[PDB]
Amino acid sequence: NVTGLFKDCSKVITGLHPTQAPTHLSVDTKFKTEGLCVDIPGIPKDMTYRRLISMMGFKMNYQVNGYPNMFITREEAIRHVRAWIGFDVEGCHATREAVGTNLPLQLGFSTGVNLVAVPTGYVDTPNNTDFSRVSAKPPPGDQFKHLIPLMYKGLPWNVVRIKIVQMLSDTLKN
Amino acid sequence: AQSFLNRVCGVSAARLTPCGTGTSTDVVYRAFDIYNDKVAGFAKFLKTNCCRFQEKDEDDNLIDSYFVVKRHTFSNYQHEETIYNLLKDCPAVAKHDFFKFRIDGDMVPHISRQRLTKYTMADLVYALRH
Amino acid sequence: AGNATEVPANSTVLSFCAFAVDAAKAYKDYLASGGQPITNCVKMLCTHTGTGQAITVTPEANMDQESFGGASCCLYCRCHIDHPNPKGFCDLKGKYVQIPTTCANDPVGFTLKNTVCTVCGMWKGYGCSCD
Amino acid sequence: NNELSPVALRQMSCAAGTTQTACTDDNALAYYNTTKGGRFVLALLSDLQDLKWARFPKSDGTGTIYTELEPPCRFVTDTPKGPKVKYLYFIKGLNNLNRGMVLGSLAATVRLQ
Ligand SMILES: [Zn+2]
Ligand SMILES: [Zn+2]
Repeated sequence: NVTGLFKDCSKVITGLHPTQAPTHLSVDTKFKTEGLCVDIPGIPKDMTYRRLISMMGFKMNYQVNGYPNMFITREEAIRHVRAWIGFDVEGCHATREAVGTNLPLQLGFSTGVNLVAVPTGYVDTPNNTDFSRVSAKPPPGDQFKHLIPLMYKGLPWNVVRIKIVQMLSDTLKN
Repeated sequence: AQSFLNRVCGVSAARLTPCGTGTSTDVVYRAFDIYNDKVAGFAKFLKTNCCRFQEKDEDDNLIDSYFVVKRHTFSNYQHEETIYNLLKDCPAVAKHDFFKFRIDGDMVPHISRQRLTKYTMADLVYALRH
Repeated sequence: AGNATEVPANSTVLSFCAFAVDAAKAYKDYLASGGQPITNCVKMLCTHTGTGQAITVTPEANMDQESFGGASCCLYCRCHIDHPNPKGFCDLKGKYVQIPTTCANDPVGFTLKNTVCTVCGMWKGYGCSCD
Repeated sequence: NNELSPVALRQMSCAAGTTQTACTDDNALAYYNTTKGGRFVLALLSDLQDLKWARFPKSDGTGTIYTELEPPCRFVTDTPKGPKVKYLYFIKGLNNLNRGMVLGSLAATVRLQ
């Protein structure tokens, strides 16, 4: 069983020289001979690969008291009004270089707001990940034709989070 | 102008000579086989979404080969791309080349079909049946 | 599309290191927070001959220890998260890591708690002539 | 320069199975075109490993058709819990035209792996 969590998103299928893959699955079948990996001087390592990576399949529910478990159960969210505010986002997938990832484009809440933003994502790089901006298109569904004029006019993340936390800091500050 | 004309001579046989106009398209009277949803037939339209370059020859004689560069939608630019990128093998495919170029402040895409032929099988079959 | 990657069984684990901003003390509290380890580190193979320097281009190992990969040994990069590295990523991405037999259960806490000594190039204490 | 066909091919659910009698009344997904001759049927979509026959009431509901199926085409759709295997049977001896327009409408509807 494999994950869409951290599932690679670019179409390139050439496995990583496992010195550039942080998991025992992202190694090409050139190193796995009877469940073990053997160093190969027959080919040097690679430095040319820029792939976005999926960010799904989380299911966050550790168990400690040093953090309070963010998700509140049935009552602990019914009891506490003067906090209810919506949360929903619309997304899309990339075109040429890659596809298979979900990324936000417009964010709506209870406040009569719908924020625009250009898509960006964690591209994998031989040193770490970079936070790169990639071509975007909505899903091919025709009911997403309303989503056409949103990809070429969005916003990056910094200004967006400033404005969002500030919508917070004047609407929910009360 | 030339940097363009240069920049679409890509890497090969830089002997070009735009029998077009400048950096504008062309107007050709060509006999298509067409069938959208509304029109249909085997008929001779006036087509114009193309810039057309006649590749010349050493000794600077003309020579039957062409670079036909078309300009259309970004989205469609991608489709054509990913397709071409799937299929750049079976030799019956004219070797395309994509790029993005600027006209004014406009980053217009461009596809460059390389070494074709002034006519097409259409003009043959048509102007032999009719 | 792309290529599969993580085990769903350690999803929760990486989840705690995906959304964390103090992820180091976080994941050490996780190693000590009712769980079993990140059961996916690349398992290398060598003749176990050479010095003890793990950070090596081609496995440079001892008879006791055992080698995993170089990259698959930093959770800061194992989770694609941001780094507090000054400029601006993690070093061990590209080499190998030969950990001595005891502490070689998980190399994340190893790479974060220990760090190579400039004198013998080994992990500080496993072993060293450092006075 | 010559676009093919903007579509209108509907999709229903009905009956298919492995033999003439094995066809349970609800397990298959018909893709079809109601032409001059009733809801004229084109292709089958399923999740089962194999279905070599299908059964559908007529134009007015006289009898049940005994339309066999193709060695199904293999592919995987996506459902919120990962990939999901699916097969695309065709009604045998169906030329390239309707195979093509069916693939068109279908791959349009369902995004694969
Ligand atoms: Zn790191
Ligand atoms: Zn030392």
